[PDB]
Amino acid sequence: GAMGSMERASLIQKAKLAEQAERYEDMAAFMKGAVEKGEELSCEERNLLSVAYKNVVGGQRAAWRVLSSIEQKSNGPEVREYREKVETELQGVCDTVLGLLDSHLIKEAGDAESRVFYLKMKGDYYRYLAEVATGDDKKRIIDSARSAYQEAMDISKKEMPPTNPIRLGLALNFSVFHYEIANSPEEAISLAKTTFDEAMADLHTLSEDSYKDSTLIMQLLRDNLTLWT
Amino acid sequence: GAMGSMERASLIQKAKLAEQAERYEDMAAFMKGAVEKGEELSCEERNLLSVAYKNVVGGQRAAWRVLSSIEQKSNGPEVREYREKVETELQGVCDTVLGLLDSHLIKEAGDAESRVFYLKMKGDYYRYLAEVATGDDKKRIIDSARSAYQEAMDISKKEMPPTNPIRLGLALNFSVFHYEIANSPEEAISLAKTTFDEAMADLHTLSEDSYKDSTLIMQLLRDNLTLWT
Amino acid sequence: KLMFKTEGPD
Amino acid sequence: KLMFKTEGPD
Ligand SMILES: N=C(N)c1cc(-c2ccccc2)c(CC2CCNCC2)s1
Ligand SMILES: N=C(N)c1cc(-c2ccccc2)c(CC2CCNCC2)s1
Ligand SMILES: [Cl-]
Ligand SMILES: [Cl-]
Ligand SMILES: [Mg+2]
Ligand SMILES: [Mg+2]
Repeated sequence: GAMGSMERASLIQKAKLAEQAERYEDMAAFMKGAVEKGEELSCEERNLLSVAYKNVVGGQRAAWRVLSSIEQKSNGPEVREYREKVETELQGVCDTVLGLLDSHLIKEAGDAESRVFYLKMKGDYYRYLAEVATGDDKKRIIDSARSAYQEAMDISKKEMPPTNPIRLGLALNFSVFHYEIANSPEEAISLAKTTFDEAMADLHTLSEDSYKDSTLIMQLLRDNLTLWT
Repeated sequence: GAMGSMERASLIQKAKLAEQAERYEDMAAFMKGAVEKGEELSCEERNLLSVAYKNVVGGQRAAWRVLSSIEQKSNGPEVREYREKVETELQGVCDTVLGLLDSHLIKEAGDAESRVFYLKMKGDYYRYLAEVATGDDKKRIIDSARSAYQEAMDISKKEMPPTNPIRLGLALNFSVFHYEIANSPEEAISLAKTTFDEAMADLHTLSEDSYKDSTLIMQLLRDNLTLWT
Repeated sequence: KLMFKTEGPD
Repeated sequence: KLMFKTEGPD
């Protein structure tokens, strides 16, 4: 692609610059380019990838919801046309990310910390597709997300401690999937409570710095449980 | 361009949607398309144009300043390359806006409220170029801004009351030009005080609603004077 | 839309 | 950069 001629390390440097400048489309373009060099990513490099695309797709999702709500209220073609335009861009980004995970990040990820991170991302980007799906593939999209999340969960439960931030962020996300996408609110609540309680019981093993990382995500679980119960 | 096949009114509708969605690049693209239909703009249409591009160029300026500061601190090529990339995009947007004003918004604007608005924009977008100019055209860029602003001022003083929000926003902007671009801080202060004091003396003529619009911009003049004196 | 907490930035 | 007040949005 367009980043083919730039050095892997230069792309990573520039992703970090872009992040500081709040230039998240540039950030995502640079990390895409880094990924396409074909080497595995470090922990920090995985984080840069996720943050970039998360920021990009976040703007799209928020814009989609504004438009969709206006469209719902109105029920000429402009509102639907423009909502369709934003939706198609959002779908494009999700497709791009899924593309990177399938070609070939997931298949080369053997470590629990890499594998679970990528499979969570897979579940997330299918979840983003699900939020805007109304067609005959809606069910398959949902099952793709569920399947990605579950494989991640199984690995995380066998291979990581209950306080592992990756495992925690996966469970948070999978619980919201359950609540909101799968229409399984009891499953959502059950997962979020179990996850919180098992984390709680493992905190005693952590350094002050690990303690802060874990409890931050645990508080997110708590926030959702408060809304849900 | 790409908006050639869409109806003028549909472009305006969609600019308004984009604004609500905080999709300012789309907003700007739609208003560019509206402009290129070749009809004059209404007051509301002028505002939509300005707000769109203002939002776009605002993100670029902020990102430029982050990068430029990092670049200044560092004194390999990546920091300068990436600052140059953002700068070139910023220059592109300014050039596009100046293009619209020259082809052919300004020459068809006869009303004080339209003419002054467009000439202020001209001064503003040359001012944005000036903020990032280091070359042998720096002086000409600055003079283009000064010239645009001054023509606007002359018209505003002859044709609008001292409380006219357009006139007020022009004087604010021209005062910052003086302070920061022309390195004329005494001129900046003098313009901002004179402008504030003449507005103050004309408020008695206004409705409650005009009063609120005028005093809001007057407070901006005050804010700068507080920083400057 | 009431949006629930999910991992990472907004 | 200390940015001064100018017309319209940021
Ligand atoms: N550029 C970014 N936004 C991020 C970079 C990294 C990272 C930095 C060094 C090594 C590995 C990862 C992130 C993970 C966090 C998790 C919480 N504690 C420390 C950092 S996020
Ligand atoms: N879409 C936007 N952001 C804007 C639209 C308009 C406008 C709306 C109707 C007629 C003319 C102009 C703006 C000017 C303001 C000035 C202060 N009072 C009222 C509105 S701003
Ligand atoms: Cl559209
Ligand atoms: Cl670059
Ligand atoms: Mg129950
Ligand atoms: Mg003096």
